[PDB]
Amino acid sequence: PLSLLIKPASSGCNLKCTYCFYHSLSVKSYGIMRDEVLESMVKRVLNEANGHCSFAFQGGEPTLAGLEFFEKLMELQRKHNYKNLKIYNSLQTNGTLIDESWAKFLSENKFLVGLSMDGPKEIHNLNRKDCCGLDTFSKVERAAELFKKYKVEFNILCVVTSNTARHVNKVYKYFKEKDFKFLQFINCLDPLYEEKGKYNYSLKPKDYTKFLKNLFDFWYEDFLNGNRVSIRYFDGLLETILLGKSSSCGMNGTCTCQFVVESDGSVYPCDFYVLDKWRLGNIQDMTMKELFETNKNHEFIKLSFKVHEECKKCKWFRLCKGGCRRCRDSKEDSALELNYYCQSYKEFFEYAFPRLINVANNIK
Ligand SMILES: C[S@@+](CC[C@H](N)C(=O)[O-])C[C@H]1O[C@@H](n2cnc3c(N)ncnc32)[C@H](O)[C@@H]1O
Ligand code: SF4
Ligand code: SF4
Ligand code: SF4
Ligand SMILES: [Cl-]
Ligand SMILES: [Cl-]
Repeated sequence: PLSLLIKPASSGCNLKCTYCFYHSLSVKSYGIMRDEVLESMVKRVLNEANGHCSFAFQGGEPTLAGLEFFEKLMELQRKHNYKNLKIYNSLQTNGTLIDESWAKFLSENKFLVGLSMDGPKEIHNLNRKDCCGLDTFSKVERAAELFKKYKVEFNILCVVTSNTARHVNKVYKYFKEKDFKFLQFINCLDPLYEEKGKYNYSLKPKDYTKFLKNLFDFWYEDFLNGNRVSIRYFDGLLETILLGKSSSCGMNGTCTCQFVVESDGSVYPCDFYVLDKWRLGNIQDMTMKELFETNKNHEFIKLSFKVHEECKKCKWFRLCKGGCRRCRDSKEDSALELNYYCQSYKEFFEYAFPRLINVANNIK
C-alpha cells in the first residue's frame, strides 16, 4: 500500500501559532497545489499502489486550498482508481475556516479529521492566535460542534508546551467535558537545530515528565471507573507491550518514508524534514519506488538505525526503543544523540509501568 502526506496549500496559513515552525509567515511556500500536480499525484498513486492507499492533507492550513480543491480530489480519485483500491482520506486542520459546507463534505466523503485544540480557552489562545493576533478558540469549538452535528469522524491534536505541563487538570477536564475521547498529545518541538529550551513555551524534559505523570494519573483513574479515553502515546505503548510493534511512527525506534508532498510536487521523507537536503525528487517525474530508493531516502532512514549506547543498557529499551529520531537530531550533519526526553521516559515508566501492564492485561 502507499501513504502520502500532502500540503495542498503548502506552508500557507491563516494563523501564526507561537511555537509553529511549519507556517510560511516568518518557511518556503509553493502556494496552492495546481490541478495538474494534484492529478499527476493521484493518477500515479492509484496506478502504482497495491491493496490500498492513503492521502493525508496537512500544511500549513490545508483548508486554504478551498473546498473546490477537495471536490476535485474526489473526482480525480474516482477517475483514476481503476484497480478499485480502498482509499483512506484524512485532513489535519486548525478548524477556523470550517463551516457547514466543509463539515458536509468531510462527512459524506468519509475523511478522518484531526482538529488542533490545545485545551480550554486561555490555554489554547496563549499560543494559537491568527495572523492579526486574534484569539481562535471559539472558532475551533465551532468546528468541533459542526463535526458533531454532521457526524465527522475526528480526533484532537493538542501541542504540549510548558504551560500544558502546569495545567494537565484543566486540559484533561476540558476534553472530558466536551466528550472528546480520541486525543493525541504532541510534544512541542523547538525549531530544528536551534538550542533547545529557549522559548517561554519550550517543553523541557522536566516539564514533559510532569505532564506524562499527571496525564497518566487522570487517564488511569478513568480506566478504573470504566471510562475509556484513547490517548495515542499510551495506545502505542500498549501496542508495543502486546504486539512488539506500534502503528505510530516514532515509537518503533527507526524512521519510515512518509512521502510528504509539497504543493509543487516535491517529496520529502518526513513532515519534520521538509528541507532541501532531504528533497527526494518530484512526484510528477518519479515513481514512488524511485523516490523510496533514492540515496537521500536511504540515508534518511539508515541514519535512524543507530542505537545510543545508553539505550543498549536500558531496562526500558524494548518499550521505548529510543523514541522519535526528530528528538535525537541535535545538530545538522551530526550523528544522532540520545533522545532529548530520555529522562522523561525513564521517570514516567518508573511511575506508570505496572499500571500500564494492568491495562494491557485487561484489554487482552
Ligand atoms: C503543522 S499543523 C498543520 C495542520 C493545521 N494547520 C493544524 O494546525 O492542525 C499539524 C500539527 O502540528 C502541530 N505543531 C505545530 N507546531 C508544532 C511544534 N513546534 N511541535 C509539535 N507540534 C507542532 C500543530 O499544532 C498541529 O497539531
Ligand atoms: S494553524 Fe497549524 S500550520 Fe498554521 S500556524 Fe498554527 S499549527 Fe502552524
Ligand atoms: S523523525 Fe520521527 S516521525 Fe519522522 S520518520 Fe523518523 S521516527 Fe517517524
Ligand atoms: S528511556 Fe532513554 S535510555 Fe531508555 S531506551 Fe528510551 S531513550 Fe534510550
Ligand atoms: Cl476565543
Ligand atoms: Cl498522545
